[PDB]
Amino acid sequence: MLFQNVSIAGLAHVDAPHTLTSKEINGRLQPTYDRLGIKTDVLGDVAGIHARRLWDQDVQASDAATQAARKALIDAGIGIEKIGLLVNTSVSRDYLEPSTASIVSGNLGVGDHCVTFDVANACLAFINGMDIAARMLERGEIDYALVVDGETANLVYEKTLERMTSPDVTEEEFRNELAALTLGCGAAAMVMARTELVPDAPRYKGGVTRSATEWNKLCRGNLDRMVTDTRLLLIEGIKLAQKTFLAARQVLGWAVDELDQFVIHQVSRPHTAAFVKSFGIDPAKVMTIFGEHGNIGPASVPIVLSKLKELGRLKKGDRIALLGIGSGLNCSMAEVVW
Repeated sequence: MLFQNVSIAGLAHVDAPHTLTSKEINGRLQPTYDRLGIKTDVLGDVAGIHARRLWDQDVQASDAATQAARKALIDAGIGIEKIGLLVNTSVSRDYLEPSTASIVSGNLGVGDHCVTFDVANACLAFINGMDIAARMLERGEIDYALVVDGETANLVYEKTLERMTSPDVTEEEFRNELAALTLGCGAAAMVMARTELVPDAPRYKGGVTRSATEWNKLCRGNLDRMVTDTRLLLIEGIKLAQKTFLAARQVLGWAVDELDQFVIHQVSRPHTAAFVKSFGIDPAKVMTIFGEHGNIGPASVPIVLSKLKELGRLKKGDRIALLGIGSGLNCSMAEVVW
């Protein structure tokens, strides 16, 4: 059941404007590192993150999704009146109600037939949103869909860092906060379309998903508290991808000589290194922005895809694997043929 008539008509990303160096952060962490007896630069020497970006101070996730969406429409050569679905896939959301998709829609000026809603699924939701749009397109219900994703980590830095002023932070608690200090701001959007409307545009085949929801307790995250079992996340994350790669061999025909680029959600330099080594992947076919942008959640995959496009690194016929292991645990692997 792969998709037959779904293409990618437009794709864009926004880099958030302010650079926050890990150096600056480390100056605020220093007293806590000292009190805990730790001398390792965990951000820069172990996670491999030297910088991440931040939005202006009162920017909303919907503002960033909206900008990306306007650039993707330009890329696609169409106006908003053609869009019949807009799905927001972000972890960052403006409010409980209405949906972030509603706000982005209203900002852009969609017409009264456009269907909107948010989807949420940790760092895989952008792929989920693609698949949801692809089924509507494949069926003929609509001609073009937007999938949008703006992520803001500003508040995470403000709260997380302000917790450091505290004599009270334990090592277990600090170790979770360091993980929050790998997150970054950014946004992306993609216009998907029925293939016949955009001949020669990249084609979206769809993909495969496996899950291990028995492991849903391995992490828990709010703005107030993040708890994780990073040992088992790694161990069970990798077993889940093994299983999911086997599904993609069977359904997509994936094999290492067949894949031109891997566009992978990333959590840290050493995690991505372990993954690449465990699967015999050529690190040159794995673009990374983690060093300068951190982890932008579910936006990471389309931002990397968009950066490959804009560098001219994608050629007609290139087989591109989109993939991620998200908390849940879930793993999705999908293919684009450029």
